[PDB]
Amino acid sequence: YELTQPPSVSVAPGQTARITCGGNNIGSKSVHWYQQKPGQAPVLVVYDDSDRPSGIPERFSGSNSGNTATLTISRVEAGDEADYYCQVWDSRSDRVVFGGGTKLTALGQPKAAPSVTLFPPSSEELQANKATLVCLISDFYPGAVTVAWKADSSPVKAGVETTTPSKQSNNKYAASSYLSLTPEQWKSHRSYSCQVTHEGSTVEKTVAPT
Amino acid sequence: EVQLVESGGGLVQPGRSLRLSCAASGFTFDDYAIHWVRQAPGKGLEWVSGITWNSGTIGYADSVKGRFTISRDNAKNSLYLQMNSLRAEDTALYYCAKHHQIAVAGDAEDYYFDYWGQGTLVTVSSASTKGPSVFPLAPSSKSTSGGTAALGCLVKDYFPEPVTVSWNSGALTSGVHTFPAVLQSSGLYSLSSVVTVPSSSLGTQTYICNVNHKPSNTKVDKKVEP
Repeated sequence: YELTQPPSVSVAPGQTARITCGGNNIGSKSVHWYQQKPGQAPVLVVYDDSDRPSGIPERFSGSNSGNTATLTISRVEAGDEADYYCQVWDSRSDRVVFGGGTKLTALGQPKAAPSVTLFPPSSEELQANKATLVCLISDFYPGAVTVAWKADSSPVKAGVETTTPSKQSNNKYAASSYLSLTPEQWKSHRSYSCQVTHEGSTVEKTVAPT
Repeated sequence: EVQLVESGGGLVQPGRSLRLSCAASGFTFDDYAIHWVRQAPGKGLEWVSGITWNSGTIGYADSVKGRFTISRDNAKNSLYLQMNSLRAEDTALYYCAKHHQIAVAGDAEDYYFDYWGQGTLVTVSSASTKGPSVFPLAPSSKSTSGGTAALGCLVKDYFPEPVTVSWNSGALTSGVHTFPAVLQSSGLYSLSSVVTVPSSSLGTQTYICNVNHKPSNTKVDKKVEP
């Protein structure tokens, strides 16, 4: 079988959403649903459109009508942003056909100012050549942030960088930055520091010039 | 209650074989079905196989037939999965899910998951395992607020990511920001964490960052000092 699911459905936390899973002739076979949080383990929600597991509130519900199974979530909040999957049996092929889940994101949440963190190189590594300087950023809601490096009080981006995307952590986005293209003599001069340019205001943090 | 301990997983060369195990704890291993279902990183899930309450195979997918073999053990209460001829498209988190219904004799074929596990990262590539490098990040004396100071670890140079960190014995579940890894254009990854780290007055933690790595088993017990 083959299920068709929306790529991404966003809705403000004032009304309900519409997560639909449809097929070709799926009108009588059972349809189950699962909710997997990013990073945690999946959990069971209202399945078979006629009953709910123990612990799931009345906010979740399911409805099948002909060829479309809709998962209605009532009073969506910030803590409900997860990946919703719909499962069917399809006894014709003796398989378990899954599909691309929908990333429900509650649009219209307050902003969060990220905090920059600088960790200088350790003490028991100067005898070797590691060059693993790291600049961290705290949690923030508005993702797609570009971390600009200020190496030796000058923009240096030709070195090997990471540029990790914003991941998920308790309904927050976070990342890091690694750029230590120096010859391992990072304590040269002019206060090697770190910057972060977010949408709007930017943050900076310097260390001891030694 | 339900403790589905999953074991088996690491870095193997393309074309080899391995054995994953899922042990149950909490319920009776004679009246519940258990399935193995992988999950690609950020690319949905994919059901692999499953076995009913008794010793019975339910089927496979359209791309795993002939290569995988699932088996059940009611004497040891464990579901095993032997994988042979692994390729590059077999890198996913294999989850061991249970079943809700008791699977009575006369019913309809309808199996759905009720409990989930943690999964084991089973990567298949030509790279080799690298040893981690823990570093005692210096807790600098920048003191403005109460808990502005923070220290962490600098684990790096490791291809597989079985990231499991512990401070003293597997406790202190307070606010800790474990940053995810990132491939630095060389296959390796980097791990970092941030703790509260209050004012050091001989009343704080032992400053120990133990990281467990199965393909690179090495007990690192290096302390952290200012």
